[PDB]
Amino acid sequence: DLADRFAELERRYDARLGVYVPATGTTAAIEYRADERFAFCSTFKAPLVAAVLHQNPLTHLDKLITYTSDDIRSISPVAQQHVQTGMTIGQLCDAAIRYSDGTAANLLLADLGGPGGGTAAFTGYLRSLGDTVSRLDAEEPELNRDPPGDERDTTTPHAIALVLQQLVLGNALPPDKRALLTDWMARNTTGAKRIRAGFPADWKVIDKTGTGDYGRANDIAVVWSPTGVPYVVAVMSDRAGGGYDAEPREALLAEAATCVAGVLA
Ligand SMILES: CO/N=C(\C(=O)N[C@@H]1C(=O)N2C(C(=O)O)=C(CSc3nc(=O)c(=O)[nH]n3C)CS[C@H]12)c1csc(N)n1
Repeated sequence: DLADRFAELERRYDARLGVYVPATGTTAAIEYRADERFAFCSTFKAPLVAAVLHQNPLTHLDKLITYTSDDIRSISPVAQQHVQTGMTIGQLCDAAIRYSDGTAANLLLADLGGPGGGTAAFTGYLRSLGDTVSRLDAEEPELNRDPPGDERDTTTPHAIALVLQQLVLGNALPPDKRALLTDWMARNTTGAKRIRAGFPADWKVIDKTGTGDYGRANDIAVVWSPTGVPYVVAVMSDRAGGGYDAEPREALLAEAATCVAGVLA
């Protein structure tokens, strides 16, 4: 049925596809390799912002953090323009979500403190939401480079979709803080050609992307039908058959999204 098209898309692009849509009151759950482990990549930056907000009052957003050029390890379109001025935590939240800024994600992890530069505290945050499967061990850019089969810095479409459901649709955050997280994801600038490109234009899409080596390309989203019904969609992919230098395929994540839309309609 639907698993034959996902398995078909896997064949067309030479990839491994993981899909999960948590069931609503009227629609059942969509699952394709939903419980297989995939690599977080940049998708952790969205629930990471929720950890910082959950721990501190809104006044913490105005605290300024200064850094040096030696701290810039990865793609950081915004952090590279502020080495002399510094950035406040709120701006680091903005950069980490809407621009996938890697340095801003590393600084926010250090704000969580603790061993591993904050990775153990971040894993602790996911456990508080009920996720006992996911784990973050390294920072940018090392967390995108773990070999296949290595369970470090991994999650599942099942686990990540339910985490995002609580932050956007649930009560994981108070309403004022919940408003800040959704707005940033709503004005994200990196996902134009993935889940957004698969749904019709009159469906609202907010998302956070992820990309790494071994052809890894992820997108996590909450979408709204024209009538206003919300759905959470997790799509993850890798192409380990082509090794470290595998080229990611954004078209695979658009096709899979369209398949999901034809079922939810
Ligand atoms: C939703 O994204 N769509 C985009 C897009 O990527 N736009 C960006 C976005 O959100 N932008 C923002 C900002 O962060 O506010 C800005 C702010 S840029 C900026 N403001 C400052 O105050 C400053 O000191 N320095 N800089 C550089 C404008 S473009 C961009 C787009 C590009 S072409 C097109 N048709 N759409």
